Amino acid sequence: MIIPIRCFSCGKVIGDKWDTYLTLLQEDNTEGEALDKLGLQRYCCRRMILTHVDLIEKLLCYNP
Amino acid sequence: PSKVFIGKIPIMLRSTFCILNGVSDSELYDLNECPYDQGGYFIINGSE
Ligand SMILES: [Zn+2]
Repeated sequence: MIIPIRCFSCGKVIGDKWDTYLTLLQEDNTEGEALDKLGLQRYCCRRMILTHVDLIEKLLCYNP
Repeated sequence: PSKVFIGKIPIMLRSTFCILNGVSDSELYDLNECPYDQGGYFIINGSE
């Protein structure tokens, strides 16, 4: 459910860096490589936005 | 004839004669279901 915020290995904040991420791999014709434009030189955490599942859009639609 | 009732038969979720079958994803949620369920099971006495 939603980006982890703070990568698992370092501290590099990733809560901020997704509302902007998704607006490239599906909205700018840049590669998975495009995240490099977000200051992701380390492995590391950058496999954080990448290996992530958006499990809330598909959970939020159960309205009580 | 007579159309009389003869006991009850437990249905298997997501079948040709189930309550869902041809229901679109967007409408499975409304019912508190999960578009990933693939049926296969019975819910007799409340448990799969
Ligand atoms: Zn990291």
